[PDB]
Amino acid sequence: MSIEERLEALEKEIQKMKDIEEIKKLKGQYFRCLDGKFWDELETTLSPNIVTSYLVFHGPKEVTDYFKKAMPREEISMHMGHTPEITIDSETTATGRWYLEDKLIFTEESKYAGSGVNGGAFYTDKYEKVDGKWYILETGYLRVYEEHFMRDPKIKITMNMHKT
Amino acid sequence: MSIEERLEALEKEIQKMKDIEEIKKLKGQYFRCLDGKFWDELETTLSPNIVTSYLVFHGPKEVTDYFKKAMPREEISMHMGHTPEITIDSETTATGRWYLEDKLIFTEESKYAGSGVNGGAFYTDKYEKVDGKWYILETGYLRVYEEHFMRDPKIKITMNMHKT
Amino acid sequence: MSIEERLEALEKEIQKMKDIEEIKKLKGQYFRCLDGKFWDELETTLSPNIVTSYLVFHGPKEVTDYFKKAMPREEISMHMGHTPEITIDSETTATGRWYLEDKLIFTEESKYAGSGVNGGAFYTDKYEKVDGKWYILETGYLRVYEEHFMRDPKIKITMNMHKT
Ligand SMILES: [Co+2]
Ligand code: NA
Repeated sequence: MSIEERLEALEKEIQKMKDIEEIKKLKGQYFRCLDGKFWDELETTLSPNIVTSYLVFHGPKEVTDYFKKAMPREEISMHMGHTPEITIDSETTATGRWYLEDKLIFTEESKYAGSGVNGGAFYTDKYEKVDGKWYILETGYLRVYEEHFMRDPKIKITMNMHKT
Repeated sequence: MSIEERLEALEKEIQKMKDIEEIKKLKGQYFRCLDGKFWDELETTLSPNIVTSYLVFHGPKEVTDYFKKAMPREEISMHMGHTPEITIDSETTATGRWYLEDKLIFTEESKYAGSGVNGGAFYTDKYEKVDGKWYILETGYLRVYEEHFMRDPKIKITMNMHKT
Repeated sequence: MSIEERLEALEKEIQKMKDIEEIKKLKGQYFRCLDGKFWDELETTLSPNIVTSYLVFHGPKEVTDYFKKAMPREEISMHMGHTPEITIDSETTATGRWYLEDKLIFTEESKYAGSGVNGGAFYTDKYEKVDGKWYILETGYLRVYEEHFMRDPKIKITMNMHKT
């Protein structure tokens, strides 16, 4: 192989590994902003082209506006992603598998106060690169399991970033 | 350093980082297929040379056949890997540390219906590259802890991919 | 762009991706040694320049000596890191976000026997590279939540690496 061919071949491989890293970083930011309810920053993770259902939502603002109502202050959520499988499909598209464990806790001001939900899911994300930045375009999952229960009322929540 | 030496040095580094990525991806696939009970695909994660104990099992089919019996429909499992430490030992061999949290739930058709098991473990995997693809060759762990208990019978399992 | 400029540009990118990988590996080692109470090896994760508060501790030994007393044999801990966001700030400095789930169990010899603590946190680490190796320089977190409770006394801990 030529000098220029080998540099070209290396340059495309480094770009692919940068894309993989940026997508993993994007997903980390997504989960942090979702659970932190940092809605302004979470909006920046979502493709401008995002359309979601689920009555559909068009664009990052409508989607993030929905999350703001579906995930109020009174719900502590943890969406914990494990062992990704990222595939770069083209220079502007990618697919990513993430193994989720999810926990929901409903605090005393919730209509569902005392409730807990635990689950797991195999998520498949689609990403796209718009104007040189990777975004989440769509998401879907296969539910592994989900459980609903009333939390032991003797559990003391001593810290909560969403409280007053 | 020469032009060709620098290209050679870069080419081996990119290969190493591709191998690391492929091994992390392999492990993600492994856990997904194990917990999903997708046994045909899980078999593809295991080296053709795999021998396991545990009375030994030889080859991917015997090993995956054992998992099929040891992890029936009635057991929801989550094997959740965290913070890997991957070391590429040679061009065809690698070692990987994974911090596991494991959960087992026994559903109502199990002989052990109502039982839960939680634990943690420091796993060390060995991988090998056979005919240009990375596989899991062997695994072992140090148990951090394990706990056994009867689940609160008021917990409603509302979703379960293994059910009818 | 020149041949030498393109090799130089590739060489700095590969170094950055090696640094990212080394830092993720460092963090894995950190959590494993912390939860394993492998204090000699955990000391090696900490920058020689580390100063901590928390009355301050100076250096890896003082810091690791504190952990040895604050995390006795009788406390099973799991510090489970998820979905990192690593940024290399310069050739010798970096920042890393890690989403933590933490669990603490107090075994029967603890003064707090039967107690459990669960939580989550958004950690931000600072790392530095001293004499060609990455270390943890400082850490801080935003607590997502924390809960305290008495464990169901019918839970049997069947395995525990910290026991006799
Ligand atoms: Co986890
Ligand atoms: Na968990």
